[PDB]
Amino acid sequence: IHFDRNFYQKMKVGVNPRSPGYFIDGLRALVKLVTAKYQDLQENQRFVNV
Amino acid sequence: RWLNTTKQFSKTSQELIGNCIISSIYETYFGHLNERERADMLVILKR
Repeated sequence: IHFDRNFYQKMKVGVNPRSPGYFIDGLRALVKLVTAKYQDLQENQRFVNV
Repeated sequence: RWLNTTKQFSKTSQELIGNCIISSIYETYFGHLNERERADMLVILKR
Protein backbone atom coordinates (compact mmCIF):
# COMPACT_ATOMS: atom_id res chain seq x y z
CA ILE A 1 0.00 0.00 0.00
CA HIS A 2 2.74 2.47 0.90
CA PHE A 3 4.66 1.83 -2.29
CA ASP A 4 1.54 2.24 -4.40
CA ARG A 5 0.72 5.57 -2.73
CA ASN A 6 4.28 6.79 -3.16
CA PHE A 7 4.30 5.72 -6.77
CA TYR A 8 1.20 7.67 -7.59
CA GLN A 9 2.82 10.67 -5.93
CA LYS A 10 6.01 10.42 -7.95
CA MET A 11 4.35 9.67 -11.26
CA LYS A 12 2.69 13.20 -10.87
CA VAL A 13 -0.89 11.91 -11.36
CA GLY A 14 -2.71 14.72 -9.55
CA VAL A 15 -6.42 13.96 -9.13
CA ASN A 16 -8.48 10.72 -9.72
CA PRO A 17 -7.00 8.64 -12.55
CA ARG A 18 -5.34 6.09 -10.22
CA SER A 19 -6.95 2.71 -10.59
CA PRO A 20 -5.88 -0.20 -8.37
CA GLY A 21 -4.64 -2.01 -11.51
CA TYR A 22 -0.96 -2.11 -10.64
CA PHE A 23 -1.77 -3.13 -7.11
CA ILE A 24 -3.85 -6.14 -8.14
CA ASP A 25 -1.42 -7.32 -10.81
CA GLY A 26 1.65 -7.09 -8.64
CA LEU A 27 -0.13 -8.86 -5.85
CA ARG A 28 -1.12 -11.74 -8.13
CA ALA A 29 2.40 -12.06 -9.59
CA LEU A 30 3.87 -12.27 -6.12
CA VAL A 31 2.05 -15.52 -5.41
CA LYS A 32 3.58 -17.06 -8.53
CA LEU A 33 7.12 -15.98 -7.71
CA VAL A 34 7.02 -17.02 -4.06
CA THR A 35 5.55 -20.44 -4.83
CA ALA A 36 8.14 -21.14 -7.53
CA LYS A 37 11.01 -19.96 -5.34
CA TYR A 38 9.85 -22.08 -2.42
CA GLN A 39 9.67 -25.19 -4.55
CA ASP A 40 13.18 -24.57 -5.88
CA LEU A 41 14.50 -23.96 -2.36
CA GLN A 42 12.98 -27.17 -1.02
CA GLU A 43 14.53 -29.15 -3.84
CA ASN A 44 17.96 -27.63 -3.29
CA GLN A 45 17.92 -28.36 0.44
CA ARG A 46 16.80 -31.90 -0.31
CA PHE A 47 19.62 -32.30 -2.82
CA VAL A 48 22.23 -31.02 -0.39
CA ASN A 49 20.92 -33.41 2.27
CA VAL A 50 21.17 -36.31 -0.20
CA ARG B 1 31.80 -27.23 5.08
CA TRP B 2 28.34 -28.67 4.58
CA LEU B 3 27.15 -27.04 7.81
CA ASN B 4 28.43 -23.65 6.63
CA THR B 5 26.48 -24.08 3.39
CA THR B 6 23.34 -24.94 5.35
CA LYS B 7 23.64 -21.80 7.49
CA GLN B 8 24.03 -19.75 4.30
CA PHE B 9 21.07 -21.59 2.84
CA SER B 10 18.87 -20.63 5.80
CA LYS B 11 19.89 -17.00 5.35
CA THR B 12 19.17 -17.33 1.66
CA SER B 13 15.72 -18.68 2.46
CA GLN B 14 14.93 -15.66 4.60
CA GLU B 15 16.29 -13.29 1.92
CA LEU B 16 14.24 -14.86 -0.91
CA ILE B 17 10.83 -14.08 0.57
CA GLY B 18 11.86 -10.45 0.85
CA ASN B 19 13.29 -10.41 -2.68
CA CYS B 20 10.14 -11.74 -4.34
CA ILE B 21 8.49 -8.42 -3.43
CA ILE B 22 11.14 -6.50 -5.37
CA SER B 23 10.88 -8.78 -8.39
CA SER B 24 7.09 -8.51 -8.52
CA ILE B 25 7.30 -4.75 -8.28
CA TYR B 26 9.65 -4.48 -11.26
CA GLU B 27 7.27 -6.64 -13.27
CA THR B 28 4.28 -4.61 -12.48
CA TYR B 29 5.48 -1.01 -12.15
CA PHE B 30 8.90 -0.50 -13.69
CA GLY B 31 8.25 -1.18 -17.36
CA HIS B 32 7.42 2.40 -18.20
CA LEU B 33 9.87 4.13 -15.84
CA ASN B 34 13.11 5.77 -16.94
CA GLU B 35 16.37 4.46 -15.40
CA ARG B 36 16.75 7.29 -12.91
CA GLU B 37 13.15 6.95 -11.88
CA ARG B 38 13.70 3.23 -11.44
CA ALA B 39 16.62 4.03 -9.17
CA ASP B 40 14.57 6.41 -7.01
CA MET B 41 11.78 3.85 -6.78
CA LEU B 42 14.25 1.18 -5.78
CA VAL B 43 15.59 3.39 -2.99
CA ILE B 44 12.14 4.43 -1.71
CA LEU B 45 11.05 0.81 -1.79
CA LYS B 46 14.21 -0.48 -0.14
CA ARG B 47 13.71 1.87 2.77
